[PDB]
Amino acid sequence: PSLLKKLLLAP
Amino acid sequence: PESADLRALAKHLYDSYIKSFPLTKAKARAILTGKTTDKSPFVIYDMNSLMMGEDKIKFLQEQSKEVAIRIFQGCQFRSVEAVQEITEYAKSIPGFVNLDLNDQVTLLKYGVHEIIYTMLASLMNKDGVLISEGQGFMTREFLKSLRKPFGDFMEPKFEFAVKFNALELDDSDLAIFIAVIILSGDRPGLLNVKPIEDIQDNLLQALELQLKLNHPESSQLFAKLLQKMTDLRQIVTEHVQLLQVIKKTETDMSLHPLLQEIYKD
Ligand SMILES: CCC(C)(c1ccc(O)cc1)c1ccc(O)cc1
Repeated sequence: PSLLKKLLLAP
Repeated sequence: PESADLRALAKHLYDSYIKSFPLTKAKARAILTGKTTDKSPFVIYDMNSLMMGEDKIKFLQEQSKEVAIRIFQGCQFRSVEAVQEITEYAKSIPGFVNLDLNDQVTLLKYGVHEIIYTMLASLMNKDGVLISEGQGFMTREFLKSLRKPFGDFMEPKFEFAVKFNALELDDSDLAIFIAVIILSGDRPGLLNVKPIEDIQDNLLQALELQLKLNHPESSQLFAKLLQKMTDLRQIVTEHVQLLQVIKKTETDMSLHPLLQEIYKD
């Protein structure tokens, strides 16, 4: 579970 | 040839910097020195002025919490916003989005706070910090007056800010400087160090050239910023230490999940 990853994947 | 490219890069990093970060250093200094014709800030120097300007200069406001925890919680959510702004900027660095996604996370995990303190200096003088997108100014003195657990929580960022601000960097220098920090090839847990070190080397060269052309009389402004990068690590280290004191010595401590993940280390 990574919030930072979801941030990284958004455009 | 190679330098013209190092200047194009520096300008790209600056253009993306001005997109990711609304309150630039140029605007912040314009407010601190009193040079803007667009209004002025509300000062929070004691408990009474905080109340009058609580709903003012603000980022369900009935918290019923001690003033110290409400301030600290206000810090948490400007950090949450800043982590998102830094991520948008880090993804504009050429070659970043092509890194291993888990290496991106590692670079942001160990880099956001170094960058928050760096850019926090742009909002600080020796007397306080600009808050709420320039709408308010919180005196350094008022932050030390807080209870002993939270009283020495902002003073560290003030000490570094006054020293860092002596270098007189502008938004162009900071854009590259922040990019170099993010692209650190020595963050624990990285899986592919070499591609990160290749990017940082090209960033460090743009920074060195940037500083020579922008601060031609300030010799050794590069070796000074390389030391500041090392300082920022121990500063964040001492900062994380204090947080665990609070988490252990304080109850009713609500922490935003994004910071829980970053702080997990
Ligand atoms: C610029 C806002 C400021 C100083 C801050 C603090 C920590 C940080 O990492 C980023 C920003 C802040 C905001 C709300 C508050 O109640 C107290 C301080």
